[PDB]
Amino acid sequence: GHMGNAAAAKKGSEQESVKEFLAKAKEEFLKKWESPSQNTAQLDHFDRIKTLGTGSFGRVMLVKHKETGNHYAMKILDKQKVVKLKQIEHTLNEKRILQAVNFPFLVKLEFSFKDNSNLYMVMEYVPGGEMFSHLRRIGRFSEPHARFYAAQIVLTFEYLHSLDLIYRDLKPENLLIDQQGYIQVTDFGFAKRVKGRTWTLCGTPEYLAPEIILSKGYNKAVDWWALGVLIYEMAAGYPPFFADQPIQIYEKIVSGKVRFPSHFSSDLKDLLRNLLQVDLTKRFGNLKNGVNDIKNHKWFATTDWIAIYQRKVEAPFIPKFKGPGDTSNFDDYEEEEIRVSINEKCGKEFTEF
Amino acid sequence: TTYADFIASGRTGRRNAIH
Ligand SMILES: CCCN(CC[NH3+])S(=O)(=O)c1cccc2cnccc12
Repeated sequence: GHMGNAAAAKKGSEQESVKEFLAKAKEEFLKKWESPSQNTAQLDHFDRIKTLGTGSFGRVMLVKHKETGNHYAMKILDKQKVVKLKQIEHTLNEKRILQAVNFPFLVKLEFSFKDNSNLYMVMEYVPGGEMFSHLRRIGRFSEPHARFYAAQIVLTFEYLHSLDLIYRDLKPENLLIDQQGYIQVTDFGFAKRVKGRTWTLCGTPEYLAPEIILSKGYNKAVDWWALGVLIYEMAAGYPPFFADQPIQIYEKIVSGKVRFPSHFSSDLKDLLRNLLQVDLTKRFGNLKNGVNDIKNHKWFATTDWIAIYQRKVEAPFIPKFKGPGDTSNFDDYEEEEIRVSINEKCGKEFTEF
Repeated sequence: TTYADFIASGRTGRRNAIH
């Protein structure tokens, strides 16, 4: 066989230990999911420093905690805008997930609170910026570099899927790099708890699995498709399916055809053909052997999964970091003051926040 | 080249979700 006795026993034992870790992690998540924390700080505890990113809901600001001096990333959501944008459920869901999960590559919600106008989620500040920026700058990552990041996503999805969470929002724009060079996942508005199927059209065109495009009921395998797209983009510098307009992207996605740069290793192409598999009965991560088909693939043969989880692997790239509060890895944005109305807006909608 | 096609697509910047 492919493994002698020692290697097979070691792998079996490792896979059983994963099961044991995940069963405990589910116990812990379900406790926090049923009894969420709330109202653990307030706005005048923080000085606002700089906008790190903006979206249709509001924005994320670098803030400094006045007493501790600690920097954080504060997501500010305009309640009236959230309601107009039809995002009440997503917003409440994101906060509920963030307060309940616990994994080294998932951003930690340190405080949350609300006032008459806005919702606030105060997260650890991840100073390295988006993977997207580094990928476009460097061009493409080497296969060892791409693999170091990919392994973290595999483990994070293994974790999330054990909690019946489908992630659905994977792309380099949504992965931050921390001071040690490891990945942080921050966005959970599109994540959903579901043990079976779900049907919402959501995601980013380049990263959509065919069964989403085709308006099918779908499951957590769409995350493994998205991992395939991410690994391809990290290693190529561009995604596997692109075009001028989304409709053309979708035609390519559903076609069952993918082409690879000549510099891709055969091991990499083999993994990507099994992740970017239009046929759900054949897609890695969706088979009887589950995530083990991915973790045990030749392209990951040099990956020490436990060492990645323990953050004991030396990162291939450490972002520049001039000190706490350094924002140089983030873009510059127009700074709009934040107002709280004298009149509470949208109170009932957000009582759970 | 494929890279040139990627540049030509106009989708080299940050990509929005369907939302
Ligand atoms: C409206 C974009 C917000 N961003 C997410 C990009 N998908 S973000 O500003 O990058 C950001 C979000 C959440 C936590 C963060 C922690 N540390 C630094 C930035 C952080």
